[PDB]
Amino acid sequence: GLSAAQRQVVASTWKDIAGSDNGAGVGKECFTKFLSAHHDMAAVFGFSGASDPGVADLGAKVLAQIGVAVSHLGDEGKMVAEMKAVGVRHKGYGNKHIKAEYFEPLGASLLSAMEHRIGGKMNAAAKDAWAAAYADISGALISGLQS
Ligand code: HEM
Repeated sequence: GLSAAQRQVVASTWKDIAGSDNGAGVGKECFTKFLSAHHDMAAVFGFSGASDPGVADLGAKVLAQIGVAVSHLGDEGKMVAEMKAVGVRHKGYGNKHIKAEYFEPLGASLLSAMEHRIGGKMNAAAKDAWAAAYADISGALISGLQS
């Protein structure tokens, strides 16, 4: 759902997470560590492994879309409609068997990459606001994927 305080914490820490590369470095770290930890997930993405060039490319696109979702957080119906559309496109991505269960371990890796970039700015309040935001953003994508 996200409270106004949680929307405000994610909107303000996104400025630091985005940096000067629109979160591309965070995206690269997230998917590289995720695929190094679960080699079994490389086939779901259609990648050869964690060092496939496609990992850094996908990481930049995922984090750029989270930046769009963050700018629309004040209108939930807008944010979920656009994330559902992203989700509908995932029916035809990677192996065409992307499952909802895969999104929760990916969330842990995203939060970790975010904290690695902004350090202490990713305090307990920021981690809770971003876990709440990642739950809504991925939840809406999963809804498009299962539609
Ligand atoms: C573990 C779950 C996920 C899997 C397996 C997955 C897989 C993929 C794959 C394989 C592509 C490349 C498409 C191509 O070849 O053209 C893709 C694109 C994309 N993914 Fe995901 N994805 C996942 C999670 C996410 C998340 C959390 C977001 C949330 C913002 C996201 C956003 C996107 C975006 C924006 C694109 C670019 C193309 C588009 O807009 O549809 N993905 N994803």
